[PDB]
This record gives sequence, structure tokens and C-alpha cells, in this order.
Amino acid sequence: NVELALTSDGRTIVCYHPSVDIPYEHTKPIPREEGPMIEQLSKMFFTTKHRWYPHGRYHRCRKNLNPPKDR
RNA sequence: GAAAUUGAAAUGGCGCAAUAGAUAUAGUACCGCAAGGGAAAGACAAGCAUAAUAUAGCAAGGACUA
Ligand SMILES: [Mg+2]
Ligand SMILES: [Mg+2]
Repeated sequence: NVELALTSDGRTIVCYHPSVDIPYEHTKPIPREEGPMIEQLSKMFFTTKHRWYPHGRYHRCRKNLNPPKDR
């Protein structure tokens, strides 16, 4: 849904792209132990087990607790 | 590798500071049958602990919110 148009001199391309709204008809009304724990978490979040095991103090201390923040 | 020949006057350290300077705290201890050999030392390194560990690998780098 974009309108392309060179200008008369042909030196600049003009693109008209209005934002199209979602039609009302295209919408639905609003409705009104360590082992087993890690298996449950992996099933819940569609991950593997390895993510949920802890890490040693060395890794934990290596993690930066005051990371730079942008925007 | 010569000699002939020639004819110099007169308390200190750009030395060390205990692995250095004597081997030297001592020619002792100790070693050797013996001759001999011959030391060491006195005034937050490594290793650990606080705090073991998490898939993958020269152990880092690029990074990354992490
Ligand atoms: Mg000495
Ligand atoms: Mg140390």
C-alpha cells in the first residue's frame, strides 16, 4: 500500500505510505525437586534444561550488575 | 720477543648492603676413613581462605541489556 511517484524533473522519488488501520471486521471480541522443576520450566518456556541450572560464584561475580543503559 | 738508550712523583671510594659484599654469625654445623668439601640465617608474590561446580573446547577477543 505505497504510492510511488517521481517528481516532474525526475530527481526525487516521493513515497506516500499512510498507515492502514485494522478493519473492525478483522477483529475478535475481548474474552472475559530440582529435576522436575527444571523439566516444568523447560516445557513452559520451550527451552532446554541447561538454561535453568545455576552457575558458580565465579560466573555470577563476573556478571555486570550496573550495565550501561541506552535510551 | 729483547737490549743499547730514556728516566715517574707521591686515608680515600660515581665499592656492596644479608641470594650482595669475605665461605664466614664459621672454616662452625653438616658431609667424607682421609686428604678434603662446606652452609644457612638477623631486622598486599606465588599458595590458600573469605567464596566448589553448569553444555562448548589455548579459555581470549568482537561484543552484548546480560
Ligand atoms: Mg653471604
Ligand atoms: Mg596473593
